[PDB]
Amino acid sequence: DVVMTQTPITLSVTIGQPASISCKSSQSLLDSDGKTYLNWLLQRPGQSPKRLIYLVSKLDSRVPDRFTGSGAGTDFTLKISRVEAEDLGIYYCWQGTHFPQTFGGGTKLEIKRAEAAPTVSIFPPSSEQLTSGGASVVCFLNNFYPKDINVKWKIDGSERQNGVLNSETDQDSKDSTYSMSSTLTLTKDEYERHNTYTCEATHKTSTSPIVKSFNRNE
Amino acid sequence: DVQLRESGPDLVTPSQSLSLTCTVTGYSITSGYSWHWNRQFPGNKLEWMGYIHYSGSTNYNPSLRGRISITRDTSKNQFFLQLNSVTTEDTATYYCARYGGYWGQGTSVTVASAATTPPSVYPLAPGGGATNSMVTLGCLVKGYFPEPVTVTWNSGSLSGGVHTFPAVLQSDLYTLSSSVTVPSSTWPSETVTCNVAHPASSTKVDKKIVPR
Ligand SMILES: Nc1ccc(S(=O)(=O)Nc2nccs2)cc1
Ligand SMILES: [Ca+2]
Repeated sequence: DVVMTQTPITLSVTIGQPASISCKSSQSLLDSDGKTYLNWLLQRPGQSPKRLIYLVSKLDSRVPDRFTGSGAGTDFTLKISRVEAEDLGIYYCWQGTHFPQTFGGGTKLEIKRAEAAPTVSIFPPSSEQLTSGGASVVCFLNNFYPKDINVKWKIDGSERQNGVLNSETDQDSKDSTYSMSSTLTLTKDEYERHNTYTCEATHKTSTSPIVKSFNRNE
Repeated sequence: DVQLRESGPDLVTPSQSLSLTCTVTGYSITSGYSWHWNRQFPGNKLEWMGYIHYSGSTNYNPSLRGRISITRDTSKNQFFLQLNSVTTEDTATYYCARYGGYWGQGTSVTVASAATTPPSVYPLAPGGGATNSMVTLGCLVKGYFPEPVTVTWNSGSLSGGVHTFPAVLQSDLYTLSSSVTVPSSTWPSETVTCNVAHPASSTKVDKKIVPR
């Protein structure tokens, strides 16, 4: 297969600013018929791929002219003159000159917005769950930016590395924030041996960890 | 006005065959173009699998042995994927497609020997207090298989301040959570309920979130 390598791999851009993405092929994309079968596609979160550009620089008629493609041979570029909210997603290049057609691995465009502090909530395991022999402590960290966040759990003052599962949402279309859930799962008997459970978030919106906690005694 | 629509199973067992259907409308598959199956793996990478040409000939990616075939029913204007001997590596979103920028909505396929299993639904209610004008409640949905589950809150009348998180694997089954944020003036004085639907097991669970 013809390798298609995209750069950069992720990109954060402010609405109204330009962006550029590069695609490099392991060999020339010129077909013997003289055309160069290189396309660019966008996939918005939870949707299908959409075609932006075909034959290197032709604009799909459903797509606005803020998108332009250039290049030749093995080197190709997509440019966005001016980024809009709707341009959030993953961009892919594609070649259909050589068999089998190949796609590049994708470039993720995120919308840069103002820093936003997470709203952090902590929840004790339900009694229902405890009857299964298991216990899950749940921590929500909602509507924050930038995405990078470190969440640490403590039990009676000590960091608990294992038993933690995290899930992140994709960037929100209305306010451009991210949210995350972190879950500490223990056995009921382990859960019932300790008093203080804490979720601590490190995030650039505070100079200390953002902390929520509860005590099993109540 | 070309549209493409994939359909077929959510879940296939390892070693079995996967069969999907693409129903094409607004254009006849015998009148031109090649008609393709592609797939997207977790991690977002895309592979072309094969096509059926309008003449009826077929071409397949070398990477899929002879374990892929594509056929068609020109009377119903449908073409079909069959992938045999499937493995965990074939777990993916499958898209039918045509040149000119036309893709189906995609259909997700998991390949596992794990059994369909209905969810437990646990309520998330806060410990012993804070002042603030908004409160966050949630639901924990645990130990179901396969994807998807739907979560709504009070039958959907609460949609505004909701976050439902992508499911994660946990002991070979899925666990997700959802949170909802409402005015403290309304809870606990009014009921908030999470409604959970797991279609694979034909289950709906309502869980009321009760204080303490
Ligand atoms: N299999 C497949 C691969 C890419 C595409 S396209 O949406 O980029 N549209 C195209 N138009 C021309 C060539 S590709 C469609 C189907
Ligand atoms: Ca060729």
